[PDB]
Amino acid sequence: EVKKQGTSSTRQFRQVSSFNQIVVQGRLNVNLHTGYNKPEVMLRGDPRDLVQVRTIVKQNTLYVSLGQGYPDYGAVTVDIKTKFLNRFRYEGAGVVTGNNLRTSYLDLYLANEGTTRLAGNIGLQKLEAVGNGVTQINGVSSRNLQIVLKGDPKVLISGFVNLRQLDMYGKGTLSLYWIKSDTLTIRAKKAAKIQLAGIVNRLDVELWDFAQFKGKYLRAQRSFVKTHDKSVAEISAVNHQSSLATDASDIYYYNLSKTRADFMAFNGSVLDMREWGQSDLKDFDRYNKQFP
Amino acid sequence: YSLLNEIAAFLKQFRKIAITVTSYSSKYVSVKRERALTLARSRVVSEYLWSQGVDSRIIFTQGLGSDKPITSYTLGGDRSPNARVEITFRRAV
Amino acid sequence: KFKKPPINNPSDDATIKLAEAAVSVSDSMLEMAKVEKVITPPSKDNTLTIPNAYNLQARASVDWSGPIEELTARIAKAAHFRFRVLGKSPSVPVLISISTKDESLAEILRDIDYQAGKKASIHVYPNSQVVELRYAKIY
Amino acid sequence: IIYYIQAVIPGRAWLIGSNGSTLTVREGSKIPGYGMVKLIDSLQGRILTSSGQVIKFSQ
Amino acid sequence: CFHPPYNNFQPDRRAVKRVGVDTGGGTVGLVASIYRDSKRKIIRDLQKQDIQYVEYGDTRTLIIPTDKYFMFSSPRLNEICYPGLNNVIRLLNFYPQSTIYVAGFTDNVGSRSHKRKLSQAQAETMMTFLWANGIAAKRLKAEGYGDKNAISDNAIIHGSAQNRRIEIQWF
Repeated sequence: EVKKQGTSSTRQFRQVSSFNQIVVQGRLNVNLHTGYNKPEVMLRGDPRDLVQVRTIVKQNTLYVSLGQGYPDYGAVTVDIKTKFLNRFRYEGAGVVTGNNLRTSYLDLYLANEGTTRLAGNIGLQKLEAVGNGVTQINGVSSRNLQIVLKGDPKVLISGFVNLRQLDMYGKGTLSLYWIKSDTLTIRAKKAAKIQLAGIVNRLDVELWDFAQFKGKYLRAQRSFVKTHDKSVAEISAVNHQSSLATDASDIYYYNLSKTRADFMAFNGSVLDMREWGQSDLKDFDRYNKQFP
Repeated sequence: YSLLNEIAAFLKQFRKIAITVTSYSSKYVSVKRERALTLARSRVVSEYLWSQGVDSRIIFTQGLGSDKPITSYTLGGDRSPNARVEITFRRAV
Repeated sequence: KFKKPPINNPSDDATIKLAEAAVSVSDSMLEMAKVEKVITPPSKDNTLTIPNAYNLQARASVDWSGPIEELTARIAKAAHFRFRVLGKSPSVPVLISISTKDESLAEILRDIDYQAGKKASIHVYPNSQVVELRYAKIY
Repeated sequence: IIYYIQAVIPGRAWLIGSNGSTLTVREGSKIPGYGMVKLIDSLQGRILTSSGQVIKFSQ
Repeated sequence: CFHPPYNNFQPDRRAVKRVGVDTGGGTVGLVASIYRDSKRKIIRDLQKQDIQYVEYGDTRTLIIPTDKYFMFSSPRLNEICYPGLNNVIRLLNFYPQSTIYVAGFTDNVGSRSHKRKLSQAQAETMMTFLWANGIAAKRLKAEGYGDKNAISDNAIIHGSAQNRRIEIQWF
């Protein structure tokens, strides 16, 4: 148990064996690179604490965390170069930057303010953010993805995602840029912000309280929407729309579907919310004229 | 619907050509929501009035939102006096 | 107890005979309209001549069985537009019959323009807020 | 060939063609058969091209 | 009490009102409640309205007339005939594991696309009304046929009236 006083940040080069999973703990910064050379790791830190910075390998893994306890360390920079990555775990108020990563499947686990950037083409099936962290991912091409959140993440994902289910009980904000799915089931419990856009064959939305679903620019052929007290949903149904508002909730549509069916229970309301000045606006038919 | 039946029974006593139904509300979230709400309210009211047997030729429906208030006291919601529906016509001959 | 669901009010044989005539009239019109559409495919729509704008989205339900000019003037006055007439009105009046329920004024004007046919035309200028009725250059 | 818009966002758009090939279009980019894109509308489904025609939604 | 427009999509407390009003007997009120909550009483009530019930083997079928349970030439649901719809929900509450098929049928008057669209719209409206009362979306499917497979003759008035219907089948 030693501190870092009296020592400044110095450059160190070290050699590491083969690893396929990285677990990093501590208030530090990680830079990732990808090449066809040997793997290596560079540990920029204080020479009193270069021994305390632990680079250990146990069964095709890499554990970069605190060694001999944590009396004090302020700044650690970990640059990494390898070939294959399959799991990434990050904890303890840090920064992660990586780009141009090619993979088949790997799992992110961010916890406790991991300010993270990925600027590659990562096909990931699972991802987890614990709480109070931002995440900006540019480029995801996966055939399956399941996201569940429990804390306060601020996460945005770009690419192509075949999402299947979504549950939120925390204070999360999530935005995906392009999706191409077949059946989505969205459940929002306490205070959620969801922003999707793409093509969905069948959509089911459940909002309980203080939840906002902005499913505008997400064109759904079949939509089932249920809103309970003080929740807002903005949908873009195309072929068949079925909506229910229970009590002091608001449902808005933005497209005139071929079949519309809306229900109101106590104080909820479903509104048209179109432009009225668009030059190609469409009127109701014999088959769409429902009077609220 | 009993009040709407009373209004329809009053309206059957005259001869007329055109009726106008206009809706006004108060400020809740924005202007688009209140204009859509007033248009939907006027549509439903005129739908029930046309379902009942008033002998008119044209019924016009509009919802103006909160553009034209009749009272400067704007503290209430739907309990405000300037949240209303208006039915105007002219007796013919 | 044995019952079958549709049990309505008793019917009249005059109404039965009128319905039997009307079904044959209806599918004769269906066959003739199908043949006419196959022979002559239309290529233009009156959306270009009659576009929509703000305060043309107020709605109306109308049952009118008279001339075109008074109804068009009432629609223009409800839409807060100026009304213009071009051409000479014919001695034999142009008669229309509209029976709709809860559709927009632009759709009302488009149905009136389609029912007018070769005798009169409807144009809408939204930048000057003018509804124009023009008569055909015939007689 | 002819293109129809599939999904739209402020900033870029997703297009599908007659042959079933996807495309991602920016504000400033070049696409075949239409020319240069000068405007992308988000409130209405309109993509204006340099040739003088608008890519809209399917019917 | 009871709200006539669908009771705000809440499960009605029908028994406690009867056993609270029949006290000034508790056993008499319990006997009346267990009589009026039975399946046969619901079937005979649906017989008092114009809804037909057919049971054959392990498949059950309800026949509902669109001429009384829908407004004219519209996919709008007639709100005056709400006891029949509430009894339909009460009867369907007894089978919480089966799957539901709803189908729409019209007569021969009109165009083919018009008949198909009207049947599809009525089937979607009835499926949405079933879904909004508690039934999950994965147990429902709606289909609208035209004058494809009728049950009576379309060249006669009463037989043509019998052909416009909504069919609800479950296992």
